[PDB]
Amino acid sequence: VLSEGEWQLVLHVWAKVEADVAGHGQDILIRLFKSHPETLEKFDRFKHLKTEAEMKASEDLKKHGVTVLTALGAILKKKGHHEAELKPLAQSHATKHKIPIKYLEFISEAIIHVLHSRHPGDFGADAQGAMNKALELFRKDIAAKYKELGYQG
Ligand code: HEM
Repeated sequence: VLSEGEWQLVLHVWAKVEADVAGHGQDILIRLFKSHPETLEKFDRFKHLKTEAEMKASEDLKKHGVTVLTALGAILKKKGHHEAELKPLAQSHATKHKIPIKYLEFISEAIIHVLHSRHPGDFGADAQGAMNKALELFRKDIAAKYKELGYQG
């Protein structure tokens, strides 16, 4: 369980993300695909992209990054009360996309890396610790929902 003060560190950096959600989404997905190339294989829509330049030029990937970060932002704004938001996302990612918990750890690492690079004004050690706690809570709750849904994760 996060404290209110931890939630405020999360939401304070997220407000900066929201100045340019599309650019942040590009950076985060590219970082994920570069650090853990196996994750790109999960995306039938994107797995043909060969280089960072093609990723950056892909209008479809940009759109998808907006979708992902807007969904995550709506979860974070719930400050842990995210049961309704998690249901549909857990179901699609367990049953259709088949995204293991290890890959949600990889995107969490990519989010942290980009925030650390872009926002050292709002992403010092305490803020990063709060964000990590929020992402760990998200992954814990997704893992619980995956088990309910029948997916090992
Ligand atoms: C912060 C974590 C994540 C969030 C909030 C998120 C959110 C979303 C949303 C909102 C969608 C569209 C609606 C849906 O299908 O549920 C989506 C689609 C998808 N996600 Fe995620 N996602 C996350 C992590 C991941 C990871 C780590 C992978 C793969 C390694 C992944 C793979 C996919 C795939 C394959 C699709 C379908 C894309 C398409 O063809 O349209 N997601 N995600």
